[PDB]
Amino acid sequence: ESTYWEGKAPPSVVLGPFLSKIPSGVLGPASLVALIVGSYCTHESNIFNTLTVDTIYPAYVLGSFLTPISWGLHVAAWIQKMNKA
Amino acid sequence: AQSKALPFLKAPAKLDGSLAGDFGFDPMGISDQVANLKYVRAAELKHCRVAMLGFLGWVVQQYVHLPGEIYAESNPLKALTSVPLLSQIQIFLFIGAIELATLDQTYTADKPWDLGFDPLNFSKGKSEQQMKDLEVKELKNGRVAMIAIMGLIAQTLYTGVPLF
Amino acid sequence: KSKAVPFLPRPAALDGSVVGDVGFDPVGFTSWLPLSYLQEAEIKHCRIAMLATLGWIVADFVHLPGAVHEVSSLAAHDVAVKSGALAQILIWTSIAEAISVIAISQMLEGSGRQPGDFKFDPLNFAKDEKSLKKMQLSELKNGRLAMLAFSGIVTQAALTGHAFPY
Ligand code: CLA
Ligand SMILES: C/C(C=C=C1C(C)(C)C[C@H](O)C[C@@]1(C)O)=C/C=C/C(C)=C/C=C/C=C(C)/C=C/C=C(/C=C/[C@@]12O[C@]1(C)C[C@@H](O)CC2(C)C)CO
Ligand SMILES: CC(/C=C/C=C(C)/C=C/[C@@]12O[C@]1(C)C[C@@H](O)CC2(C)C)=C\C=C\C=C(C)\C=C\C=C(C)\C=C\[C@@]12O[C@]1(C)C[C@@H](O)CC2(C)C
Ligand SMILES: CC(/C=C/C=C(C)/C=C/[C@@]12O[C@]1(C)C[C@@H](O)CC2(C)C)=C\C=C\C=C(C)\C=C\C=C(C)\C=C\[C@@]12O[C@]1(C)C[C@@H](O)CC2(C)C
Ligand SMILES: CC(/C=C/C=C(C)/C=C/[C@@]12O[C@]1(C)C[C@@H](O)CC2(C)C)=C\C=C\C=C(C)\C=C\C=C(C)\C=C\[C@@]12O[C@]1(C)C[C@@H](O)CC2(C)C
Repeated sequence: ESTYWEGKAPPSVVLGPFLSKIPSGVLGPASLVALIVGSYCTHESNIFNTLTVDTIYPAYVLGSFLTPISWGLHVAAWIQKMNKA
Repeated sequence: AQSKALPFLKAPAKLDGSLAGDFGFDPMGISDQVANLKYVRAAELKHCRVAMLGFLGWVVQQYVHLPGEIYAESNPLKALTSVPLLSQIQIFLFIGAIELATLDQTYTADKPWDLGFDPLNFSKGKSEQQMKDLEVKELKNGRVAMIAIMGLIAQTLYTGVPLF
Repeated sequence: KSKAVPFLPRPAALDGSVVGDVGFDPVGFTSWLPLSYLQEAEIKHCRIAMLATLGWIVADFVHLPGAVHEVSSLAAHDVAVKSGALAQILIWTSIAEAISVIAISQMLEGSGRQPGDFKFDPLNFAKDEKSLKKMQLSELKNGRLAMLAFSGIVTQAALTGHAFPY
């Protein structure tokens, strides 16, 4: 326990007992891939092609949800990297 | 493990031994919030008795009716509206008169379901094992009736056929 | 060090389990999740796939106690969700799975429930530990084979239209 921290990086326990054991070399590339996929899904559902009732595409929607997620994945990747993991 | 109904789960702490009909069936752990099992057992037994009477009335009204015309409706849910409000208010007042004294009784007593109702003295002379067996019979039959009366209500509301 | 993959080292979380531990985890999923949860998921997939493979094969051969059951287990899904059978099976499956959450949560927390154990042996096909371990290994091998077989069955029966050969 003791999620409180004062050093350079928080302890790996703040990532939960599922991300605490992911190597940073896995989280990092996974975070970048998720960010790219989410940005592309957002730019394909909107921006590049205007949205319409007949075109919603749960893949692009679910995808776009990987952009907010990506943020968390690379934050966890940095936390793991600084904690020698 | 300790549940007989769900042989894999362990029952909650308050489900043990006494209070016949205890088969360890409380997966959601509702018993963990109630201070005791007295009130919930009283409510379960009241539901069991009301459901037994409801199933019996459902079947009898399906087959037997009073001589008057106002009681000639075969569908119980349709008879709920066809029967004059006088009969229903009389039934409700009788139930409330029975219910107020038991309202004083239930929230404080050790056996709130024990209303002292035994006009035929079916329990006088019975041993403890026989009494517990009778309680188990009552609880079983009541649970089955509850399921059955809810099924009858649902099938009448969904198909209009009050029986079968 | 691994028994299944001689090149890669033995997985850290796989030492011995009567479920058929041959040390096959190249991606190290056992490090991610508790081994017990993965075992429960694998056994659930095994049983579902075995039932589904048997049902697909049988329902294409002899399944017509009525009119709406005159389908070829490929158009059966839509026809029988329209009929209402799949709704009932889903209701009971949902009840069983909702109970299974507590079973999975009672393990991973304490208790003694082995993964995939529901104490369902009404006919007592398994008697002692040796029979239990042997038949657990047999069940998991059959379930993996059934997973792959059902995958093949659906992929082939969607890549073409045919009977049992697919
Ligand atoms: C009014 C209904 C009612 C009530 C109050 C109780 C109350 C009780 N039962 Mg019980 N039971 C009922 C109906 C009810 N039962 C029915 C219908 C069955 C047959 C399946 C059973 C079968 C049963 C067994 C096998 C056991 C109990 C036990 C218990 C006791 C401990 C559990 C507890 O605290 O739960 C309190 C319960 C409630 C507060 C009810 C909450 C309402 C939920 C949310 C139901 C939601 C609807 C449901 C999912 C579907 C109904 C629709 C339709 C399909 C029927 C307690 C006295 C255990 C016991 O003897 O312990 C002493 C025990 O082993 N019951
Ligand atoms: C009356 C009727 C139909 C009809 C008729 C007549 C009157 C007869 C004749 C007329 O001519 C026509 C007609 C229509 O009227 C009968 C219908 C048939 C029935 C009643 C059979 C039901 C089938 C059961 C199935 C298919 C269940 C599948 C099992 C699963 C289990 C899932 C699990 O994942 C869970 C949840 C936990 C896991 O751990 C492991 C397992 C156990 C594998 C689903 O995966
Ligand atoms: C089924 C039922 C309750 C079921 C509750 C269940 C299963 C709960 C189970 C659990 O909580 C436990 C146990 C433990 C938890 O950890 C897990 C769950 C699973 C959550 C009550 C039925 C209750 C059924 C009742 C009360 C029946 C009442 C009958 C009445 C009101 C009379 C009606 C009539 O008068 C009219 C209206 C018109 C007349 O014509 C006809 C008649 C029939 C005469
Ligand atoms: C009535 C009953 C018991 C009544 C007992 C009474 C009043 C006893 C009272 C007394 O002992 C006391 C209290 C004290 C004693 O000193 C005095 C007396 C007076 C002697 C049990 C019913 C118990 C009733 C039960 C168990 C009913 C089960 C019903 C089922 C299964 C029905 C299923 C179906 O209805 C569906 C669901 C759908 C339909 O379409 C198809 C079918 C199949 C018809
Ligand atoms: C259903 C099944 C086993 C079911 C056993 C059950 C329910 C037993 C239950 C019980 O024991 C318990 C649990 C407890 C006991 O106390 C009580 C009972 C109730 C008795 C195995 C299926 C097992 C199913 C298997 C193994 C599937 C095999 C398929 C293979 C091998 C491949 C086939 C193909 O290659 C061809 C032939 C041609 C290609 O075109 C197509 C493909 C599909 C590719």
